[PDB]
Order: sequence, then C-alpha cells, then structure tokens
Amino acid sequence: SKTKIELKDNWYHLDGEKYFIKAIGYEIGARPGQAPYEDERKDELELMKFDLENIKEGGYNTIRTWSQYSENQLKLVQESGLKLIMGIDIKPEEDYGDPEFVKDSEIELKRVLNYAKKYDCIITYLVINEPQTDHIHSVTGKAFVDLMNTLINIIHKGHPGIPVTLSANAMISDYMDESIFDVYAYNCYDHNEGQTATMGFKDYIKGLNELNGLDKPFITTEFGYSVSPEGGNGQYGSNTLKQQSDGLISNYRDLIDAGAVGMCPFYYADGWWKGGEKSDHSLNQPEEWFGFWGYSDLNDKYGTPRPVWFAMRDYMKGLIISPKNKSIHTNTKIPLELYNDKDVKKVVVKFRDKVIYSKNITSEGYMADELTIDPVGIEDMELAFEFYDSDNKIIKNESINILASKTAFELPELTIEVTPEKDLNEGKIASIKTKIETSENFTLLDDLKISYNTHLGWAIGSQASVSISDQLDKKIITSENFFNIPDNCWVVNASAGISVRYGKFTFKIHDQKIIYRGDWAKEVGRKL
Ligand SMILES: OC[C@H]1O[C@@H](O[C@@H]2[C@@H](O)[C@H](O)O[C@H](CO)[C@H]2O)[C@H](O)[C@@H](O)[C@@H]1O
Repeated sequence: SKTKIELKDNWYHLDGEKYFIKAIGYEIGARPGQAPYEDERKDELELMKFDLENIKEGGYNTIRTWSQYSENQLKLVQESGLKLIMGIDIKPEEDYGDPEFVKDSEIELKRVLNYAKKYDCIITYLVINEPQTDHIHSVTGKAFVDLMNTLINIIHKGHPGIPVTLSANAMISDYMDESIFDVYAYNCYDHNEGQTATMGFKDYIKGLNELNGLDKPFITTEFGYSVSPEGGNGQYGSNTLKQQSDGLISNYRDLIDAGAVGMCPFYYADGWWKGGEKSDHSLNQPEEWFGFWGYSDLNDKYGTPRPVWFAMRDYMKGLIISPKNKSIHTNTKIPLELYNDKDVKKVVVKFRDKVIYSKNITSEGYMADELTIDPVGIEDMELAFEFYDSDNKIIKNESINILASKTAFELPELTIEVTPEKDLNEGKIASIKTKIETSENFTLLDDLKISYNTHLGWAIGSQASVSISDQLDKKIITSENFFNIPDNCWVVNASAGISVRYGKFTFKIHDQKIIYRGDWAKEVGRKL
C-alpha cells in the first residue's frame, strides 16, 4: 500500500489529506572540490545521511533536485522520511528536435523510472530546468513541446500516480504554456527589477497563475539570494547574511500570497563549482554563494548553517495560506487556512490587541476555518497571528495586512496600451502609454515604473522612472514612453506599475502585456 496523490482544488493531496510541500533545493556531489555534472558519478551515501538528517531538523519535508538519483540514493531518501521532487537532467542547451537526443532521453528516463517507480517518496518529476528563450526560438517551440510531451507521457506510463511539471524561470519563461504539465511551476527571484519592479513579486507571479488558468496546483521550484563578497548586480549577488535571511522570508510569504501550495527555497549548501573552478570560492561569483550552509575551506565536507537557516526553520513551523497578505476583502467573513507542524498546539489572531480568533490545534497539518471582522468604511487591518506550543509559549508571530470592507469599493487602476499591440514585426520602435485612474482616499506615491523586458537572456531590457508630481491633482494620469525594439527580441513583457497607500496598507497597481514577434510562439506560447 503506497502513497496516493491527487490534485484538486489546486492542492497536492497525500492519501486524501492536503500536503503543503515544505521543500529545499538539494544537490549532492557539490561540496568544495566537486563538480556534479563533470565528475564520475558516485552515490555519496555517507554525506547524504548527514545532509538529509540536517534537512529534517531544518524543518523541511521534501527535497528538490536537478539530476536523477540512483536506486541506492533513493533508498536512503525513502528511509529518511523525506519526500522527493526529482529533476531529470535534460541538458537545456541540446537540440530538443534532434532525434538522437530524444532517443537518448527516452532511454535514460525509462531506465530511471524502471527502479524509481518502487519509491513512493517521489511526489513530483521535474522534466527540465530553465529553458532559455533564444534557444527555443533557434531549435523551434515545436521541438520543445514535442519533447515535453514525449517525456511527460513516458513518466505517466512509467511511474503512474506522480505529477510531472518543469522548473521554468518566471522572469524569462512568463510567456510559456504549462498547460501540458500536471502542475504549474516556476523558479521565482525577486530582484525588484523588470517585471518585479512594476508588479511586485506577489502580483507578478500571481498574474502568471491567473493567466495560467487557476486550474492546477502552483509550486515554486526555486527562490533565494546570494551572499557573495562581491559581484553580480543589484540584489543578484552581494547580499549580507541579514539580507539573505530576510529576503528568503519575504519571498516565502509573497509566493504563498501568489497562491503557491508548494515551496522549494533555493539551495541547502553552496557549490564552488557553479562559478568556474570547483576548488576556488570565487569572491565575485554569485552562483557560488546561494547556500543556507557554507563551507569553511576546501577541506570542509560538512559546513555550518548561515542565519537564514534558523529563520526559515522557525518560520515554517506555522504557515498562513489564507488570508493572504495584501489581499482585499469586500466581505465580513475571511477564509483562514493554516499548515502547522506538530509543535503548534494553539493559534490566536489579534487585531488592535483584542482576540478575534482562538483555535486549539488538535491534529497537525492543514486546517481551515473562518475569521469574522467588523470593518468600518474601508479599513486597513494588520491581523496579528500567534502560534503557541504545548507550554503555551509563542513560537511564531506573523502579521497579515488586508484592506477590508462590508460593501464593494473602487480602487485606482492602471492600464497600458502598447505599440505594436500584436506583432513586433510591425515596427522598430515601441511605446507604452500608461493610464492611471485615481481614486480619492487612495494615495499614489513616488514613481510609476515602466519595463519593456525584451527577454534577451537575463537582460531585463529598458526601464524608466516617471515622476507624476505635476499630475497629482488630476483624475486621469497619463504617460507615454518609447523604446527601441531589438531585432533579435522574440517576445516582450511590457509592464508598468505604481505603489498605492491606504492607511498602513500599501500595494502596487499594474498592467502587463506579453507580445510576440511573428508566429514563432505558435506552439510553446500560452493560449487563450
Ligand atoms: O546547483 C543547483 C542547480 O542550479 C541550477 O541553476 C539555478 C537556476 O535554476 C536558478 O534560476 O538560479 C539559481 C541561482 O541564481 C541557479 O543556481 C542549475 O541550472 C543546475 O544545473 C544546478 O544543478
């Protein structure tokens, strides 16, 4: 008798009960000295026993991977208690349309499945990681889908039961249809730039989930921050340990708020190989410093935990899935949803230091109820959640800010008209006409931000800060911005957004148009 997994109301279930995937990225054979994709493959049991046990005490219930485990490695997972999201090493840079590569992939995957289908710890297969957009233009979208369909199908027959999705990047693969997959999944990174400066992290991602069709569970497959001594750009690289531990937390909430029902924070331990030399901890190589664990010197096989690890541990102990922070509620009944580890014996919610909800938790896991509020007019509220343990000692505080009311109300809204509208072949030069309907009591602030993200690699393309000082009086704020269209830009994410305040409650308002060049995206691009 083995785990049964079904997805409905957009949640993983595990033998009937909702399961919230509290995962971490993990990669064996990547200690200082090692390169995982270059070295002769070894199981590495002795270190896996150490790591898995750490990841257990670390507060997680799942591990996410990029590369397929052997049978011997699976056994150690299976035994651990931990769930697995297993990546299949399909080189992103290969010609997906090359028959030889397809055949090798079919044969490789089939060999893994032949043993992996006896390990019920596997709760998701990731079919590929970070497929790049120029690449897919070159080898054709047709090739890309046909592969995914081959691979998906093979896994369905080969390991029946188990969701298949891909680890696509939110910031370059926003345009991509994922309806062929059993789950929506994205690698999410918040560098307050391009799309994530316009919409903000929560809404950006949330809007992909909404464009996707809100018909399947949504998970994050990566998110985090590098603590390199130097190097990178903006938030990408060169964060302090404080900033890392604090962004990981600001990521979590924001992504749940976007509606994720599974989380894979990025990377247990550093990997000195990611920056060019397995034996050097390059000081200006961001990729080498993503770990929650860091190695001391070349000789260290173990590492020690950075601050982020203790913060993540503690924060995971009681998750609020609803209400979502920065949610708007035109009602007096607030859906409540928690996932609680076995240590949370009580949960209370306060508003202005008065109790409005108080449930004693009898069993762990998912748990739903309702909160009654009494909002006057339009009322921002910080709801203040408190998780208690057996001795009745608070172990987590977390606050959810809502903007609530008993009746409907207007918000200001921002919409954009983009040139060309439909087909980038229609001109060399683009425009974004932003338009902001203001609303009284709602205060716009600082700077409207514009972004014509041209998808060229990781390059986030043009951006702009437009002051609206001189238009505050007006009901309708307007702004026309131009951009050179690159010849080799295949798709673009035109967006704009501005911050908005009501009392203590701030949120961005924004719009987004994803526009293509000719019909190259006919297959791979999201429909409807
Ligand atoms: O080392 C773990 C795996 O890292 C992957 O790259 C990550 C990207 O998917 C993600 O978008 O960004 C992070 C940090 O910015 C990258 O580390 C590699 O593609 C995998 O090969 C590797 O196993």
